Amino acid sequence: NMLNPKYTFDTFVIGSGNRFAHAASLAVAEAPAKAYNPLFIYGGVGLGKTHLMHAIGHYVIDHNPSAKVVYLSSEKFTNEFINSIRDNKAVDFRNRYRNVDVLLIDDIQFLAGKEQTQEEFFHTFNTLHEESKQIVISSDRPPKEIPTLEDRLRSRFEWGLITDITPPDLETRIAILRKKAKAEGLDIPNEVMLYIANQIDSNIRELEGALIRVVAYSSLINKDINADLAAEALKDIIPKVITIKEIQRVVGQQFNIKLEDFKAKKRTKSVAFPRQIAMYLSREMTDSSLPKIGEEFGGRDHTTVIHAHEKISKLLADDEQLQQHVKEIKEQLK
Amino acid sequence: NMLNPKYTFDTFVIGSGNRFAHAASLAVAEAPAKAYNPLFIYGGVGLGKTHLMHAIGHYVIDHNPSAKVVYLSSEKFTNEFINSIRDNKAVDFRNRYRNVDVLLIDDIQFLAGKEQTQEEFFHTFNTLHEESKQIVISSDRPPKEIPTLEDRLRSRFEWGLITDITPPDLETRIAILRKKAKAEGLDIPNEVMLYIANQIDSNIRELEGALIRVVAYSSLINKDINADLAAEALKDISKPKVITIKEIQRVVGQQFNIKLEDFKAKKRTKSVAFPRQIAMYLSREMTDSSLPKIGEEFGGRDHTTVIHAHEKISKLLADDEQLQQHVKEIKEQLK
Amino acid sequence: NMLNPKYTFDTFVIGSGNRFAHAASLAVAEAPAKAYNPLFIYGGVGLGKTHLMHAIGHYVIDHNPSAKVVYLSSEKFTNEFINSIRDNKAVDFRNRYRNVDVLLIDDIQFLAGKEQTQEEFFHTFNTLHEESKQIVISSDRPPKEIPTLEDRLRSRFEWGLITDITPPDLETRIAILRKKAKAEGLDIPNEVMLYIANQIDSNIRELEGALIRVVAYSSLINKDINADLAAEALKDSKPKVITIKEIQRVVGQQFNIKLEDFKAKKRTKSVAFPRQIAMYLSREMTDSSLPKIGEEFGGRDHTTVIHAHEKISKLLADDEQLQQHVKEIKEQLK
DNA sequence: ACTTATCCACAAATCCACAGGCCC
DNA sequence: TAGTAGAAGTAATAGTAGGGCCTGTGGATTTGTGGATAAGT
Ligand SMILES: Nc1ncnc2c1ncn2[C@@H]1O[C@H](COP(=O)(O)OP(=O)(O)OP(=O)(O)O)[C@@H](O)[C@H]1O
Ligand SMILES: Nc1ncnc2c1ncn2[C@@H]1O[C@H](COP(=O)(O)OP(=O)(O)OP(=O)(O)O)[C@@H](O)[C@H]1O
Ligand SMILES: Nc1ncnc2c1ncn2[C@@H]1O[C@H](COP(=O)(O)OP(=O)(O)OP(=O)(O)O)[C@@H](O)[C@H]1O
Ligand SMILES: [Mg+2]
Ligand SMILES: [Mg+2]
Ligand SMILES: [Mg+2]
Repeated sequence: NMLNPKYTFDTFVIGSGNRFAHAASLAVAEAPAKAYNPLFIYGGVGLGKTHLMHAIGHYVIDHNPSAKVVYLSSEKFTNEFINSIRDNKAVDFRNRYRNVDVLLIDDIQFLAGKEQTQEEFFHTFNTLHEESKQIVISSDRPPKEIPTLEDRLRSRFEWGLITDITPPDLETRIAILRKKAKAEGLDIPNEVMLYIANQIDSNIRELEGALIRVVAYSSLINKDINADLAAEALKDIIPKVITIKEIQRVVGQQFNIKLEDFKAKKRTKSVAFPRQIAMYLSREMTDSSLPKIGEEFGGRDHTTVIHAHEKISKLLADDEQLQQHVKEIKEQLK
Repeated sequence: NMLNPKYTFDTFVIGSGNRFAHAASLAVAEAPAKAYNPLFIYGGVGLGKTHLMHAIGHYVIDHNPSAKVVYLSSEKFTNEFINSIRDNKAVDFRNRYRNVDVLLIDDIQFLAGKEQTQEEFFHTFNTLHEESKQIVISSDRPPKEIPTLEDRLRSRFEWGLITDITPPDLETRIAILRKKAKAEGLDIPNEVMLYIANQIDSNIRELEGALIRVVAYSSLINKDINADLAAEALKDISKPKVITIKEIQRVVGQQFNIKLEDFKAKKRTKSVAFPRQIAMYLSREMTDSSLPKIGEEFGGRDHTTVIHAHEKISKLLADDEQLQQHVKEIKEQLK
Repeated sequence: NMLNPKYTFDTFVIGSGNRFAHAASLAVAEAPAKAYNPLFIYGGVGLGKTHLMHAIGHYVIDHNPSAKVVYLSSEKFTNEFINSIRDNKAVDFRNRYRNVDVLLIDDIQFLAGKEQTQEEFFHTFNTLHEESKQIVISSDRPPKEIPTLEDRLRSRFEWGLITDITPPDLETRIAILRKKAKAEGLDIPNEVMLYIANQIDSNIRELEGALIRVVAYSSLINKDINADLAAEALKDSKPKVITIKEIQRVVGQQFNIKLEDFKAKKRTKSVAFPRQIAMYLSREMTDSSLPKIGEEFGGRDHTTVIHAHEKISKLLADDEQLQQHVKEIKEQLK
């Protein structure tokens, strides 16, 4: 059907960032339409939302062959809705999508900006919840911050349980890697898994891609996977914390001035202008507080910091090659 | 069909710079949607990405006549998408591009700056991957550095297997010359191909152009192909070593027996300044960096000092054949 | 149509400096899209490139009346492309220029700098090449020295065969003056033949212009053509085009500075004063654009030329010597 | 003690993306 | 057996990439010019 055999509760590795979502989803799977009817789950990219939805559908269909579970995306929903109302066959669209025992609608944020598709989904939600049919909704952002969503639809989103998924930590990253390797059926040393999980922490997808690249490169070189071969396979794939000290050093380097005279009390232009540019960069790049940066600037007052920042912003608002130099400095810092 | 009969896995030549991509493409063509469902090949220009895409298409079509293999470039995708939007046949566009066993989309970087087409390709990718359909994506730079690409699409690109093509080796350039000569069915002595391969190193396209020009000039003059005729034909036709300041000061320090760190020292002695003055001269002569940067590389020395040293060295070499010879030797060493 | 019938494969003669291009073009005409599919003819002005392109078009259309052969200059291509974008007829533009059997594009050099049209020409090239169509391109310089040409388009240009056109020699001039004499059906003495052959060598357009002048003089004088009449006709009535190269070479002759260093980034006063003088003179007596002057002089900005002209005007508004020298050089170049 | 080579402040020729007005 | 004259109809999408440049101030910026300064002789 429309579900994924690889996406099930057994393949899901439970961790700190997905324990709550997993438990809520498992409750919904065990007691459809009776425990948490409007379930809403949101998170980042490559975190397990569609995996969890397919696991819910798999569990319900496995335990209840007389269950009409339908998984779909928001894009497919709008496509089918508009096609139906263009073909003048809307009655069949309604008949299909109001009689589902479980509705697993995905990436609901796509509905933002489509007023009539939002209205049709609103009526679909009302009809499905009025008859005790399970509703699971997935998003990338909490329902509050989905734009162009009406109060009615948002309030239906918020009626039941709302969960969240957080990026995974090291232990569960290594656990996911071990599970994927064991499912594939190859023995990989634990040092390789630790190496990969350390040097790629973005989501499942780049982690899986790194594992696939390691395996493919090792198979090509017909050598057993080790830490050095994994390093060579991931040489071409592999952010830094910005530091006020590093910013000052860089700016002083470009603008022909030493390091010890940043805290000097000299008011010469040739030193003040690079210092003002460096402090403007620190203000508009780092989250460091104004008292802290002033302390790093030899105890300069917040009023003086304000005046220098405003002067630099206004002066840059009239020219472009200072912006070019700032862009070059930022590229160097990256 | 839309595929090239010239591009095939047979006509492709395995080199050290493309063995990985050839193996990945061959495995994908042997087992579509079952080995590496999203496959992402990136590299330089004229390096053999469309060759591999057409080769995969040919293999899949030949080994499965009933499979729908569709090859297109990014600009064709955008043109057809926008045309469908204007003509209200977007349903036809979706039904055409969401129901293919194998999709082969070329030069995906062109989508940078096309937000609606990026969304449409995102959804097409999602549908094809859900339905266990093979997707092959081509580009010149990895998805990390394609600008204005949504993180969802980037994460999809990074999901499967990403492989790269690197510029060809001398041996494989000679092999490509041999293969092309055999394909067009005339014989060329080995030294001519060796000369062409040594002289031309950018990508396959310039190599093919050089071979075509040599063959055509030989046919025109009605004389047999040799090294002198090849040179005459190619009269007007493995890396550009970009200079760097650390290299130039390393060369001058090895020439005049001064350590690296002392280059940033404040000493004003003659035996220190004169190498530094000629370093200023050669830096301004060769590199495109500003005199602010030339003062950066010596720990913040003034552009005025740099230019004063420059004109001093110019005046010196105006009457110093020994200095001219030394600077020429420095140029030869750095080149 | 758009093809000049004066140029045809019959009236072109195998010269010493153009036999290679003639043979390549003839092979292309005999076997379109099969022999040398991307054809690239680079050479000086008035040497036979347009003649060869028109001959190729004539041959292909004659031996295949159903073939779609289109010839155009790059100016027309750019203008049509821009107007298609402006009027939202870009679909019609693409339909016109991607479904032709043979395309003959003229003067590809000045596309240098005009971006977004060398991407549409890139896509047109790729469409024609993949659909097994024929492309002929004309230029005044080898592709490796066409400025601001993206590496992909450069590789596309160099993928094919490159033909060098050399200025004609004595025998070629003699042959084509015989050709024009047979074309226009008048008889001239061998003395005038040799005269016009050997004492006139800039380009064959100049040769034809001298022919026209001699014919007009003979018709006006109502006397038989002879060496004395030819010499009297060619003693000197033409407004010379004030070119940037002429201006800069006059400036260099007057100031003792070479020409190649004008491309150098060096901007000492002794060479910057002649540079800004040349910029002001070009702005004064050239209809050419300041960005074109900058590109011919190192790819500099138009605002640079504007500032140089403003500074020169300010200087001449105060110093009489500068005005006198400017008047002297203007009279010299006039 | 002075003058000479060297480093730094300062002003001007130059070059950048950027506002605008055609006008197609 | 040879058979008549039939009306009043809805609520509806999501939607693209794009042209140089003729001009033209504003302002950085990257230097040369001049001045300030240590030293060494
Ligand atoms: N905890 C986990 N354990 C195992 N696999 C996981 C886990 N979290 C995510 N994954 C992997 O995520 C992959 C795909 O991610 P998924 O589609 O579930 O997330 P998503 O990007 O949030 O979803 P969506 O498609 O709704 O945008 C699956 O193949 C699955 O193996
Ligand atoms: N081993 C090889 N690798 C690459 N190209 C080869 C090889 N052997 C022959 N060629 C020829 O050299 C040309 C270079 O490949 P290709 O044209 O695909 O470069 P590309 O820049 O990747 O193409 P595109 O720009 O369309 O992506 C091909 O047209 C091909 O016919
Ligand atoms: N080598 C030549 N021999 C004889 N005639 C020539 C030669 N070159 C140019 N001509 C004459 O010039 C005319 C047009 O060709 P020409 O070389 O002027 O094209 P062109 O200058 O390249 O034009 P464009 O710059 O528009 O491409 C022809 O009618 C031809 O008589
Ligand atoms: Mg989702
Ligand atoms: Mg490609
Ligand atoms: Mg021309």
